[PDB]
Amino acid sequence: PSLLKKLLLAPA
Amino acid sequence: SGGPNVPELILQLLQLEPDEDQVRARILGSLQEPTKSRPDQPAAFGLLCRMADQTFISIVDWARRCMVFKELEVADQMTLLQNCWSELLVFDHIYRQVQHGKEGSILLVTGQEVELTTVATQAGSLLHSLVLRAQELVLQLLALQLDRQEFVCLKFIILFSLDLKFLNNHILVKDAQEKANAALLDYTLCHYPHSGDKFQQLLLCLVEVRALSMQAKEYLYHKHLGNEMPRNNLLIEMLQAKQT
Ligand SMILES: CCCCCCCCCCCCCCCC(=O)OC[C@@H](COP(=O)(O)O[C@@H]1[C@H](O)[C@H](O)[C@@H](OP(=O)(O)O)[C@H](OP(=O)(O)O)[C@H]1O)OC(=O)CCCCCCCCCCCCCCC
Repeated sequence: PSLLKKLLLAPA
Repeated sequence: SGGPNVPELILQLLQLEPDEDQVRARILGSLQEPTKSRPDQPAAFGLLCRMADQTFISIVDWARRCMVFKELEVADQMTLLQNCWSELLVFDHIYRQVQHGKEGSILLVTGQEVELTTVATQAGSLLHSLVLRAQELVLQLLALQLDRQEFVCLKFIILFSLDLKFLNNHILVKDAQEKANAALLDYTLCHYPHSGDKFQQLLLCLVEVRALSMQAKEYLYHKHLGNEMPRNNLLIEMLQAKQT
Protein backbone atom coordinates (compact mmCIF):
# COMPACT_ATOMS: atom_id res chain seq x y z
CA PRO A 1 0.00 0.00 0.00
CA SER A 2 2.55 2.61 1.12
CA LEU A 3 6.33 2.73 0.66
CA LEU A 4 6.66 3.91 4.27
CA LYS A 5 4.96 0.79 5.62
CA LYS A 6 7.15 -1.39 3.40
CA LEU A 7 10.21 0.41 4.76
CA LEU A 8 9.11 -0.09 8.36
CA LEU A 9 8.33 -3.75 7.66
CA ALA A 10 11.53 -4.30 5.68
CA PRO A 11 14.12 -6.72 7.13
CA ALA A 12 16.60 -5.17 9.56
CA SER B 1 32.36 21.54 24.99
CA GLY B 2 33.22 17.86 24.54
CA GLY B 3 31.88 15.53 27.21
CA PRO B 4 32.92 14.15 30.61
CA ASN B 5 29.34 13.60 31.77
CA VAL B 6 26.96 13.17 28.84
CA PRO B 7 23.40 11.81 29.31
CA GLU B 8 23.11 8.11 28.39
CA LEU B 9 20.40 8.75 25.80
CA ILE B 10 22.70 11.17 23.98
CA LEU B 11 25.60 8.69 23.96
CA GLN B 12 23.41 5.86 22.68
CA LEU B 13 22.09 8.26 20.03
CA LEU B 14 25.69 9.07 19.08
CA GLN B 15 26.30 5.35 18.63
CA LEU B 16 23.10 5.07 16.57
CA GLU B 17 24.16 7.76 14.10
CA PRO B 18 24.93 6.40 10.60
CA ASP B 19 28.22 6.97 8.76
CA GLU B 20 28.22 9.93 6.37
CA ASP B 21 30.45 8.33 3.72
CA GLN B 22 28.34 5.16 3.57
CA VAL B 23 25.08 7.09 3.20
CA ARG B 24 26.68 9.35 0.59
CA ALA B 25 27.92 6.39 -1.45
CA ARG B 26 24.57 4.61 -1.12
CA ILE B 27 22.59 7.63 -2.31
CA LEU B 28 25.06 8.26 -5.15
CA GLY B 29 24.75 4.64 -6.25
CA SER B 30 20.98 4.96 -6.00
CA LEU B 31 21.17 8.00 -8.28
CA GLN B 32 23.44 6.24 -10.76
CA GLU B 33 20.56 3.90 -11.65
CA PRO B 34 18.86 4.44 -15.05
CA THR B 35 15.55 6.31 -15.18
CA LYS B 36 12.83 7.35 -17.62
CA SER B 37 13.97 10.92 -18.25
CA ARG B 38 11.16 13.43 -18.87
CA PRO B 39 11.77 15.51 -22.03
CA ASP B 40 10.01 18.58 -20.60
CA GLN B 41 12.17 18.78 -17.47
CA PRO B 42 15.83 19.14 -16.45
CA ALA B 43 17.05 15.72 -15.30
CA ALA B 44 18.68 17.43 -12.32
CA PHE B 45 15.19 18.01 -10.90
CA GLY B 46 14.32 14.32 -10.85
CA LEU B 47 17.80 13.47 -9.59
CA LEU B 48 17.36 15.89 -6.68
CA CYS B 49 13.89 14.52 -5.92
CA ARG B 50 15.32 11.00 -5.82
CA MET B 51 18.17 12.38 -3.71
CA ALA B 52 15.79 13.78 -1.10
CA ASP B 53 13.83 10.53 -1.22
CA GLN B 54 16.95 8.48 -0.49
CA THR B 55 17.94 10.90 2.26
CA PHE B 56 14.57 10.20 3.85
CA ILE B 57 15.18 6.47 3.34
CA SER B 58 18.37 6.76 5.38
CA ILE B 59 16.53 8.87 7.97
CA VAL B 60 13.82 6.21 8.31
CA ASP B 61 16.54 3.58 8.67
CA TRP B 62 17.99 5.72 11.46
CA ALA B 63 14.58 5.92 13.14
CA ARG B 64 14.06 2.15 12.99
CA ARG B 65 17.16 1.64 15.16
CA CYS B 66 16.19 4.25 17.76
CA MET B 67 15.27 3.33 21.34
CA VAL B 68 11.58 3.54 22.33
CA PHE B 69 10.70 3.94 18.63
CA LYS B 70 11.67 0.32 17.95
CA GLU B 71 9.45 -0.69 20.87
CA LEU B 72 6.47 0.79 19.04
CA GLU B 73 4.01 -0.83 16.64
CA VAL B 74 3.70 0.11 12.96
CA ALA B 75 0.81 2.57 13.36
CA ASP B 76 2.55 4.85 15.87
CA GLN B 77 5.79 4.82 13.88
CA MET B 78 3.97 5.73 10.68
CA THR B 79 2.10 8.52 12.47
CA LEU B 80 5.30 9.98 13.94
CA LEU B 81 7.21 9.80 10.66
CA GLN B 82 4.28 11.28 8.74
CA ASN B 83 4.30 14.08 11.31
CA CYS B 84 8.03 14.88 11.35
CA TRP B 85 9.46 13.79 7.98
CA SER B 86 9.92 17.27 6.51
CA GLU B 87 11.31 18.51 9.82
CA LEU B 88 13.86 15.69 9.92
CA LEU B 89 14.93 16.28 6.31
CA VAL B 90 15.21 20.05 6.79
CA PHE B 91 17.15 19.66 10.03
CA ASP B 92 19.42 17.16 8.29
CA HIS B 93 20.16 19.68 5.53
CA ILE B 94 20.70 22.48 8.06
CA TYR B 95 23.12 20.48 10.20
CA ARG B 96 24.88 19.38 7.03
CA GLN B 97 25.42 23.08 6.36
CA VAL B 98 26.58 23.65 9.94
CA GLN B 99 29.05 20.75 10.00
CA HIS B 100 30.66 21.84 6.72
CA GLY B 101 30.08 25.57 6.44
CA LYS B 102 31.00 27.68 3.43
CA GLU B 103 28.84 30.81 3.64
CA GLY B 104 28.93 31.35 -0.13
CA SER B 105 27.29 28.02 -0.95
CA ILE B 106 25.21 25.06 0.22
CA LEU B 107 26.37 21.45 0.52
CA LEU B 108 24.18 18.59 -0.69
CA VAL B 109 24.23 15.09 0.80
CA THR B 110 25.83 13.79 -2.41
CA GLY B 111 28.83 16.01 -1.75
CA GLN B 112 28.40 18.59 -4.50
CA GLU B 113 28.41 22.31 -3.68
CA VAL B 114 25.84 24.77 -5.02
CA GLU B 115 26.66 28.48 -4.78
CA LEU B 116 23.99 30.90 -3.55
CA THR B 117 24.32 32.95 -6.74
CA THR B 118 23.22 29.93 -8.78
CA VAL B 119 20.16 29.52 -6.57
CA ALA B 120 19.52 33.27 -6.79
CA THR B 121 19.53 33.24 -10.59
CA GLN B 122 18.04 29.84 -11.45
CA ALA B 123 15.54 29.01 -8.71
CA GLY B 124 12.15 30.60 -8.06
CA SER B 125 11.49 33.13 -5.32
CA LEU B 126 9.98 30.47 -3.04
CA LEU B 127 12.92 28.06 -3.08
CA HIS B 128 15.30 31.03 -2.91
CA SER B 129 13.56 32.22 0.26
CA LEU B 130 13.69 28.67 1.61
CA VAL B 131 17.45 28.34 1.09
CA LEU B 132 18.10 31.83 2.48
CA ARG B 133 15.99 31.33 5.62
CA ALA B 134 17.55 27.91 6.13
CA GLN B 135 20.96 29.56 5.86
CA GLU B 136 19.90 32.12 8.47
CA LEU B 137 18.98 29.22 10.74
CA VAL B 138 22.39 27.69 10.02
CA LEU B 139 24.02 30.98 11.01
CA GLN B 140 22.03 31.06 14.26
CA LEU B 141 22.98 27.47 15.09
CA LEU B 142 26.63 28.26 14.35
CA ALA B 143 26.40 31.25 16.69
CA LEU B 144 25.08 29.01 19.47
CA GLN B 145 27.99 26.60 18.90
CA LEU B 146 25.80 23.58 18.15
CA ASP B 147 27.55 20.23 18.64
CA ARG B 148 26.87 16.62 17.62
CA GLN B 149 25.34 15.66 20.98
CA GLU B 150 22.80 18.46 20.82
CA PHE B 151 22.26 17.55 17.16
CA VAL B 152 21.26 13.92 17.71
CA CYS B 153 19.33 14.92 20.82
CA LEU B 154 17.40 17.49 18.77
CA LYS B 155 16.73 14.90 16.07
CA PHE B 156 15.33 12.55 18.70
CA ILE B 157 13.20 15.38 20.08
CA ILE B 158 11.87 16.16 16.60
CA LEU B 159 11.04 12.48 16.05
CA PHE B 160 8.66 12.52 19.03
CA SER B 161 7.38 16.09 18.70
CA LEU B 162 3.69 15.21 18.43
CA ASP B 163 0.54 15.47 20.55
CA LEU B 164 0.00 12.30 22.58
CA LYS B 165 -3.66 11.91 21.58
CA PHE B 166 -2.69 10.81 18.06
CA LEU B 167 -0.63 7.89 19.36
CA ASN B 168 -1.69 4.52 20.78
CA ASN B 169 1.22 3.98 23.16
CA HIS B 170 0.87 7.16 25.23
CA ILE B 171 2.98 6.65 28.36
CA LEU B 172 6.00 5.30 26.46
CA VAL B 173 6.10 8.27 24.08
CA LYS B 174 5.55 10.68 26.98
CA ASP B 175 8.50 9.12 28.80
CA ALA B 176 10.54 9.47 25.61
CA GLN B 177 9.71 13.18 25.28
CA GLU B 178 10.37 13.99 28.94
CA LYS B 179 13.63 12.02 28.92
CA ALA B 180 14.70 13.79 25.72
CA ASN B 181 14.01 17.26 27.11
CA ALA B 182 15.71 16.34 30.39
CA ALA B 183 18.74 15.10 28.46
CA LEU B 184 18.99 18.26 26.36
CA LEU B 185 18.61 20.52 29.39
CA ASP B 186 21.15 18.50 31.37
CA TYR B 187 23.73 18.58 28.58
CA THR B 188 23.24 22.29 27.84
CA LEU B 189 23.46 23.17 31.54
CA CYS B 190 26.58 21.02 31.98
CA HIS B 191 28.49 22.06 28.85
CA TYR B 192 27.56 25.63 27.84
CA PRO B 193 29.95 28.17 29.43
CA HIS B 194 28.46 31.18 27.64
CA SER B 195 25.36 33.17 28.56
CA GLY B 196 21.73 32.63 27.59
CA ASP B 197 19.51 29.59 27.94
CA LYS B 198 20.89 27.34 25.20
CA PHE B 199 18.06 24.86 25.82
CA GLN B 200 15.30 27.39 25.14
CA GLN B 201 17.21 28.92 22.22
CA LEU B 202 17.55 25.47 20.67
CA LEU B 203 13.81 24.98 21.15
CA LEU B 204 13.20 28.24 19.28
CA CYS B 205 15.50 26.89 16.58
CA LEU B 206 13.26 23.82 16.48
CA VAL B 207 10.21 26.04 16.00
CA GLU B 208 11.92 27.82 13.11
CA VAL B 209 12.87 24.43 11.64
CA ARG B 210 9.21 23.46 11.87
CA ALA B 211 7.98 26.58 10.05
CA LEU B 212 10.69 26.12 7.43
CA SER B 213 9.46 22.54 7.07
CA MET B 214 5.94 23.83 6.50
CA GLN B 215 7.26 26.05 3.71
CA ALA B 216 9.10 23.07 2.22
CA LYS B 217 5.85 21.09 2.26
CA GLU B 218 4.21 24.03 0.49
CA TYR B 219 6.92 23.97 -2.20
CA LEU B 220 6.59 20.21 -2.76
CA TYR B 221 2.82 20.67 -2.92
CA HIS B 222 3.19 23.36 -5.58
CA LYS B 223 5.37 21.00 -7.61
CA HIS B 224 2.80 18.27 -7.06
CA LEU B 225 -0.16 20.32 -8.32
CA GLY B 226 1.77 21.11 -11.50
CA ASN B 227 2.46 17.42 -12.10
CA GLU B 228 6.18 18.16 -11.90
CA MET B 229 6.99 15.40 -9.41
CA PRO B 230 8.04 11.92 -10.62
CA ARG B 231 5.60 9.05 -10.10
CA ASN B 232 5.77 7.10 -6.83
CA ASN B 233 7.76 9.84 -5.11
CA LEU B 234 8.24 8.99 -1.44
CA LEU B 235 8.12 12.60 -0.23
CA ILE B 236 4.84 13.13 -2.09
CA GLU B 237 3.44 10.02 -0.42
CA MET B 238 4.50 11.46 2.94
CA LEU B 239 2.89 14.77 2.00
CA GLN B 240 -0.38 13.12 0.94
CA ALA B 241 -0.59 11.22 4.23
CA LYS B 242 -3.53 12.05 6.49
CA GLN B 243 -2.49 14.95 8.72
CA THR B 244 -2.43 14.54 12.51
C1 LIG C 1 11.33 18.49 3.26
C2 LIG C 1 12.44 19.17 2.48
C3 LIG C 1 13.66 18.27 2.30
C4 LIG C 1 14.77 18.94 1.47
C5 LIG C 1 16.16 18.48 1.88
C6 LIG C 1 17.15 18.51 0.70
C7 LIG C 1 17.40 19.93 0.20
C8 LIG C 1 18.01 19.93 -1.21
C9 LIG C 1 18.15 21.35 -1.80
C10 LIG C 1 18.25 21.33 -3.33
C11 LIG C 1 19.02 22.55 -3.89
C12 LIG C 1 19.34 22.40 -5.36
C13 LIG C 1 19.33 23.73 -6.12
C14 LIG C 1 20.26 23.69 -7.33
C15 LIG C 1 20.28 25.00 -8.12
C16 LIG C 1 18.85 25.50 -8.48
O1 LIG C 1 18.43 26.53 -7.95
O2 LIG C 1 18.15 24.92 -9.61
C17 LIG C 1 16.73 25.21 -9.69
C18 LIG C 1 16.02 24.59 -8.47
C19 LIG C 1 14.49 24.48 -8.62
O3 LIG C 1 13.99 25.64 -9.29
P1 LIG C 1 12.45 25.99 -9.09
O4 LIG C 1 11.62 24.80 -9.50
O5 LIG C 1 12.18 26.30 -7.64
O6 LIG C 1 12.06 27.23 -9.99
C20 LIG C 1 11.10 27.01 -11.01
C21 LIG C 1 11.77 26.94 -12.37
O7 LIG C 1 12.30 28.21 -12.68
C22 LIG C 1 10.74 26.59 -13.41
O8 LIG C 1 11.34 26.47 -14.70
C23 LIG C 1 9.62 27.63 -13.42
O9 LIG C 1 8.66 27.31 -14.43
P2 LIG C 1 8.48 28.31 -15.60
O10 LIG C 1 9.64 28.18 -16.55
O11 LIG C 1 7.19 28.00 -16.33
O12 LIG C 1 8.42 29.72 -15.06
C24 LIG C 1 8.97 27.72 -12.05
O13 LIG C 1 7.95 28.65 -12.06
P3 LIG C 1 6.61 28.31 -11.29
O14 LIG C 1 6.62 28.97 -9.94
O15 LIG C 1 5.43 28.82 -12.09
O16 LIG C 1 6.49 26.81 -11.11
C25 LIG C 1 10.02 28.08 -11.02
O17 LIG C 1 9.42 28.22 -9.72
O18 LIG C 1 16.59 23.27 -8.20
C26 LIG C 1 15.66 22.14 -8.16
O19 LIG C 1 15.39 21.55 -9.20
C27 LIG C 1 15.38 21.46 -6.81
C28 LIG C 1 14.43 20.24 -6.95
C29 LIG C 1 13.77 19.84 -5.60
C30 LIG C 1 14.18 18.41 -5.14
C31 LIG C 1 14.22 18.26 -3.61
C32 LIG C 1 12.94 18.82 -2.91
C33 LIG C 1 13.20 20.11 -2.13
C34 LIG C 1 11.96 20.60 -1.36
C35 LIG C 1 12.31 21.51 -0.19
C36 LIG C 1 13.36 22.58 -0.55
C37 LIG C 1 14.69 22.38 0.19
C38 LIG C 1 15.35 23.74 0.63
C39 LIG C 1 15.92 23.65 2.05
C40 LIG C 1 15.25 24.68 3.01
C41 LIG C 1 14.55 23.99 4.15
